Amino acid sequence: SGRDSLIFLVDASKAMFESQSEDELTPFDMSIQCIQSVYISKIISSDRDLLAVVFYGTEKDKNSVNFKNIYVLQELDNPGAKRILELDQFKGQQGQKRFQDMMGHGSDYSLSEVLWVCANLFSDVQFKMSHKRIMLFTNEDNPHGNDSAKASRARTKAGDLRDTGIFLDLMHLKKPGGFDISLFYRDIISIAEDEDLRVFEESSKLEDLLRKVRAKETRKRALSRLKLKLNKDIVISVG
Amino acid sequence: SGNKAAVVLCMDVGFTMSNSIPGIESPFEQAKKVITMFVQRQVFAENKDEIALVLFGTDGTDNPLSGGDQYQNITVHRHLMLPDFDLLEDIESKIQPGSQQADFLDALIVSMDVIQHETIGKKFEKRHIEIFTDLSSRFSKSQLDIIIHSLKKCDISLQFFLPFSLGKEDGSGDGPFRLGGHGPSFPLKGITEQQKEGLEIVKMVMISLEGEDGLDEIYSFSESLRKLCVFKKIERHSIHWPCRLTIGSNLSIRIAAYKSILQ
DNA sequence: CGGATCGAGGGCCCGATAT
DNA sequence: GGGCCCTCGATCCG
DNA sequence: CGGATCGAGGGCCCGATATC
DNA sequence: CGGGCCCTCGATCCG
DNA sequence: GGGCCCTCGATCCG
Repeated sequence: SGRDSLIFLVDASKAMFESQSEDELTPFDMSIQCIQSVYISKIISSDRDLLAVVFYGTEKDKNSVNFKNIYVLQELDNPGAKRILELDQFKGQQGQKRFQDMMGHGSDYSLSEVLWVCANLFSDVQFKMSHKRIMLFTNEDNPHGNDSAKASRARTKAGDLRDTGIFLDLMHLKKPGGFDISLFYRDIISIAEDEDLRVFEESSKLEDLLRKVRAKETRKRALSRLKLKLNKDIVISVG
Repeated sequence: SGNKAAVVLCMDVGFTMSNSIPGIESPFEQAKKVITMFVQRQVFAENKDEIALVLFGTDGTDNPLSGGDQYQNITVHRHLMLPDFDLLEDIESKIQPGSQQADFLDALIVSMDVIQHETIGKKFEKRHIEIFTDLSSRFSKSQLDIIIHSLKKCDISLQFFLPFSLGKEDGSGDGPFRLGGHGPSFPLKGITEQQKEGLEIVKMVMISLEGEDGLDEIYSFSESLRKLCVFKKIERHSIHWPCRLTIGSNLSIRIAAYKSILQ
């Protein structure tokens, strides 16, 4: 048995605050509401999952090793009423204003450093982490397309995370002209070792984001492991 | 239309580099003099080449690999970019000797990470690392096999610079010492069993990369100052032009000649 | 109420070309 | 600059 | 005591050159 | 847009 | 009295 660790990484770039000329919430608004919904569901269900909320691309930086433009809003800890109340301050069009006022936005970031802080966040947990998972909410299909060094360093640190046992799942948000995995996110995200590649589409509605997030939310938990005996000699094992 | 190359100078700044032998300038000042000579040529001739500077054994840690408690006494003073006057001023006086000691192979790995990440796209034609150390610091042989593999796969050449010169293979390698002079340019007995062990590892690595003649790429700071070996790996082909050697009639050897010697 | 046709788009070779 | 090719638009009949 | 000479300037052809 | 060439000046000494 | 329903408590596996 063990407690699962889940870290929510949210992009705070200029593109995230644009409601792509539609009635849908801005990708940032979609993310904040999705995170809140997960927190409440985690409280309702009886599951020892530890959650965290980290932002990148903000002017104000608050983190363990003082990396520029990385704000760790919530450390890895159990979900609480006070935590959901803190996220509610960013929910909505009025909440976006509250976010821009508390911390900046659209600042130059470095994805390599972002994953370093996140990995360092799992480092500081004492109880056995059964599953380590990072969910990146972003609408930038090719970040650091201009900066070659930041892009390669990020690819390297993503590899270091996968070799550690940390799962990297993409929550790509509405982007003008579609979201391309081939530009970025194709190799960084952790794919199933037994292929199963190219599995999800870009999220446009909150209901869709919530359904993808909650699908990879909790690791399959088998109620029982039994023997399926076809015949006295032919016996397969099923969960 | 020109020969570009990514050069990373990996300088040992450990306390032991500040340890000085009577009459002889401390290996820290010696390495500093060699680095300044190199950067000066690249700066004033205005050659299009980017230079990075990594220092190992510094008191602090500013390195991308510092995560994990690893490489905590290696500082990337200059990232891969075209050298400028600010860099020369920093080398001349801003950079001061540190109190810690680092693993020279660990520093080599930091330099390799700089080349691997800042060289993306065929922007640079040649890749080169120049290590400046005394080998007095202890080190670990753990990833040497990987270091050699990554150097080959990335096509990066190496060059070592020590306070002492390679003793003659058999016999021969102590009075006055003059930096840059011919002959007595290193204490014959100053080598420490720790330096000897480091040297044997240096030898093996150079041979593994460039074969038997790789050992010729290990210089002493003194001799390095009175040679152009520091540019050897970034040295530009002499400009050649084609012609025909015409013997008579009907015989015409197609040739291509270049200026062997030119002031 | 489709064909046939005709502008005006698009992308590779090649003598003058500042380099 | 020359040949090439494709895609629409404008012109008429079934 | 002006020539002779040699460093370090200046000006014309010619393969790569973005150009129709 | 460069590379080799060659000449013209300018500064230094000897006849 | 009979069916219904909900809330704990005691029993075992992951």
